[PDB]
Amino acid sequence: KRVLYVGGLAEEVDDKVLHAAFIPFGDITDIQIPLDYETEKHRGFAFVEFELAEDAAAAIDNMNESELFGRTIRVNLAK
Amino acid sequence: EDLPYEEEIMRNQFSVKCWLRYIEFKQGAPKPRLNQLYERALKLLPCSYKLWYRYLKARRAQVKHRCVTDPAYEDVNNCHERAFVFMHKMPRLWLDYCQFLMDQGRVTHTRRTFDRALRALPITQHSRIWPLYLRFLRSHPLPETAVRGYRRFLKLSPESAEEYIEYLKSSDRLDEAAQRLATVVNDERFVSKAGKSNYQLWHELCDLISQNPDKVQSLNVDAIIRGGLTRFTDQLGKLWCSLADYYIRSGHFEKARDVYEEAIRT
Amino acid sequence: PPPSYPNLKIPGLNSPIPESCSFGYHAGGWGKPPVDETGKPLYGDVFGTIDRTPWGELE
Amino acid sequence: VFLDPNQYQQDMTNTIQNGAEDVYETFNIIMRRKPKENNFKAVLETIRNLMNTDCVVPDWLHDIILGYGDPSSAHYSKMPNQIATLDFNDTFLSIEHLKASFPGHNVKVTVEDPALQPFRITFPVEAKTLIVEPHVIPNRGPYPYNQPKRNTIQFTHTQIEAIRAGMQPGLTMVVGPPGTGKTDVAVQIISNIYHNFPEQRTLIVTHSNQALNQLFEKIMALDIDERHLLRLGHEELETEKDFSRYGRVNYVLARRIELLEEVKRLQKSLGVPGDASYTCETAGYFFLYQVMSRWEEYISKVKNPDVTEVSTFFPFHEYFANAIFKGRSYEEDMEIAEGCFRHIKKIFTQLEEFRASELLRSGLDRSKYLLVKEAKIIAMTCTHAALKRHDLVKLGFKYDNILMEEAAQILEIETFIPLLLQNPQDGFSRLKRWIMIG
Amino acid sequence: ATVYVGGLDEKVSEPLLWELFLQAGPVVNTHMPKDRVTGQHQGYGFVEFLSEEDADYAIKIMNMIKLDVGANIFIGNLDPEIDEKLLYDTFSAFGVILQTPKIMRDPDTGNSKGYAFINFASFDASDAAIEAMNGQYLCNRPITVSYAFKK
Repeated sequence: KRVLYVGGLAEEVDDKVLHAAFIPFGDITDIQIPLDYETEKHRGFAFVEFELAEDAAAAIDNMNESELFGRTIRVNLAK
Repeated sequence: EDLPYEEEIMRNQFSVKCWLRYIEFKQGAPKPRLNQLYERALKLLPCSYKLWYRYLKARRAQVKHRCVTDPAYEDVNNCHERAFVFMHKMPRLWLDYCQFLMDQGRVTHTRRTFDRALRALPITQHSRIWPLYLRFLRSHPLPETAVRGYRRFLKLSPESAEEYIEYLKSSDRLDEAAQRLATVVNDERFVSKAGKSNYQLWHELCDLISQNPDKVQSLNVDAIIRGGLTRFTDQLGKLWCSLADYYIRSGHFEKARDVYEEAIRT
Repeated sequence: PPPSYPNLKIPGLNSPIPESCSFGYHAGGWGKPPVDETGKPLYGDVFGTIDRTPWGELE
Repeated sequence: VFLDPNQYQQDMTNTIQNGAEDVYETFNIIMRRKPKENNFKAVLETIRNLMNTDCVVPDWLHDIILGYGDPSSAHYSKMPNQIATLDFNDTFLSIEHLKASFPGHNVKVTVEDPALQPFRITFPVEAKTLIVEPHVIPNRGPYPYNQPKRNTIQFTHTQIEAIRAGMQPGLTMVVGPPGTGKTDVAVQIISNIYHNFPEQRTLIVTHSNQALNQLFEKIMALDIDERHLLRLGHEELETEKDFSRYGRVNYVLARRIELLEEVKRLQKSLGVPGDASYTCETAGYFFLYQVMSRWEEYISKVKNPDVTEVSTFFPFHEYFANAIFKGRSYEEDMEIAEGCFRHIKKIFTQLEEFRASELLRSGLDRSKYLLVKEAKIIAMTCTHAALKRHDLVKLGFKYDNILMEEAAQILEIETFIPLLLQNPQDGFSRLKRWIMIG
Repeated sequence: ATVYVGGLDEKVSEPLLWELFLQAGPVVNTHMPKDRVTGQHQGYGFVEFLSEEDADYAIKIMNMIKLDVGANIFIGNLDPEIDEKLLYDTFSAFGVILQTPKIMRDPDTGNSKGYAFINFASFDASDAAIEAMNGQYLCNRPITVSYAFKK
């Protein structure tokens, strides 16, 4: 319950932006972003694994329906 | 076990687990050991932020007899050692130190530290500094309107806007209460007024409460009675409020007959 | 637990953390392991502090 | 199209009461005009608004504008908030020029050494003596090219009095004959105001684009950072640099790229591992983590003292290897290290100021952020100001000093319209100085 | 000893009821002697734990276990960490629920901001429930309930 899925990411949203935007809730363990090798861009979604499940739950509470790159994203438990 | 602890840390200085075990094993910790572990972890690797913050909180809990003079400086120094670590523990310790140590003089430094953490702007720290600012303004309401403006001009929040409006309405007569009343009766969108209420009459009620005896600049009758006369949609509610506003606004030598003629028409 | 039965300990409430449990007060944790004001738990420990081969057997 | 609500109301009332025909149903022709000659409605709307607000002008300026009272109530000598000691560093080129700029003043220097005569002038308030203090501008790094330029125009005593009146609070009127150096005195006053007050904002008002181009060309020769200057207009470029919003946005982006590259190079020279490219926020974090910490440690080491250890403890030798210490005296090495740290702090401050360019993706938002906070001197015309005064007041543009040229070519309403380009400050007008040259 | 199994769930079988009775203490009787017609659970049952304090603490524990003239009550400071059936059972201790608790959650995400409204059986039912839970202990954010507004 430390890994959460975050979708609706603007094309400019990157791993550094995700680390900066999720770091406030607690240390992050990993960031995985599916990309399409033919285009070199992401598919609009990613998975962030935070160190703490409580920090992931707080980040889910505070980030779901939030604004990032001008657009609303989705945050939830990944599995 | 101090000598074998050093014998492990001589080859395993980069391992902080041995350092935490050595700190736990000696149950007299901060005679040489708090400073030694701090020096070793601060000269060895720029990591172990959570363990360093936990150790700083533990030392603050241990040296809290003389509440905070040297422990406060130690926690502040360890917090400044965090270069760009915008976590949820270093701002928390900074707020705790500003609550225990000297405040509202050094709390400007704590606010600057929160802003430095919020230069990269993840929305976790301002949502904790603005409530902390409102709770710290419980003895002097000088920066409360400023934090309210920094939150309302940097965050769209209806519940926080209503709390700040009640905060400025907790003033003498119209000290920023008129500004919040005008910003709440403006109603450009439809999400802010619908935050903690949905009646389409609270804005008229606030305009009538502004039309009450106060010490605003003028705010006499114009917008409030204008709106209450065009889109009243409430029987004897806007009419009586408008009659009273023309009754006692300032002297009302001619506005009294104004209210009388208004009652004669409607 | 039980006033005159009690011989049951609850896991995470009177027993220790089940494998990899989580302390916290939201939905999904273990909360405050019930303890006295002096630190001793409600009971037990809510926090937590040969060759059996048969001789004749078929292949 | 939007129709006049008052005129539409009059037409509807006439049709309803007097049986008139529908005026809105008889239009058969629509006429357009030149946009440069079709600003009458905008000026009239600015007039109606500035007549509907409280018109909070300076308390020493209301009576003056009204045409009555003491005409000298706005001078610098009659202002109670007059500054005693003022830094005119780059105004005077030499001590003889400084003394000769005040024939009726006796100059008393705080140092006797003729090799010791940047000058600050303190005025009394017997009483015709000016206290002149020479100063040394702080070192700005190991780069000799980074030394700030200085104005070379040998101002006369009248120009010196005009610049002094401009540097002092109040209303300052400059009557300049053709070729009297009006642009020179204006540029000197603006530079002195920016240098003595870095927390203030200067609004430059011109009548045409030529005066603005000349003022920008004159400023370009002085020690003015281009990141704080802004040019408004709704035109053919006349300057060697782009002072418009878009030119400033491109320059801010290019300087931010250069600052990120320099921060990466400094990190590599300090031995911090990591191939990640840095942004403004990460640049500030890395600064406050490594550079501020190392500077504090070196300062506790050498400022709490040998000439050799001052360089042995320098944490930016590899960072300054492309450019430090002389080993002559302790003071000199300390000043050189302080200058290197000042250059690094300038890099960090420029990065922190430019981070807004990553905070706002649109160019218009970047221009608004630069005009509202980042810029310290914003220039424009009287017409552009009269057209966009509402936009300025709504966005929150603020200013402390106002400098206007060609005021003898601006209409009265076109001179009053610049004085209300922002809201009052807690019941008082924020304007501190009003200089008009013409 | 005798405990009222209130909001007694229909299909929540007396077998697992008695297994929870044991997993709490003296499982001596689990009974919901139902309607002589239906067979399903009759909303209140008798659970005997042959020790009084056993039944007392077992009750404190197995409470909140997740088993139109305006009879709708507004319930805010709401616990977002609940499920539908459990919330309905908790609300139904003082009456039926003619509409399960509709939680006024934001639609951008799917996580609530802390309010709801619930159609109970009676207005006196909403009264009693909102009274016993006025400010009282909700899951994480304490409850605050009363008669509901109309939209």
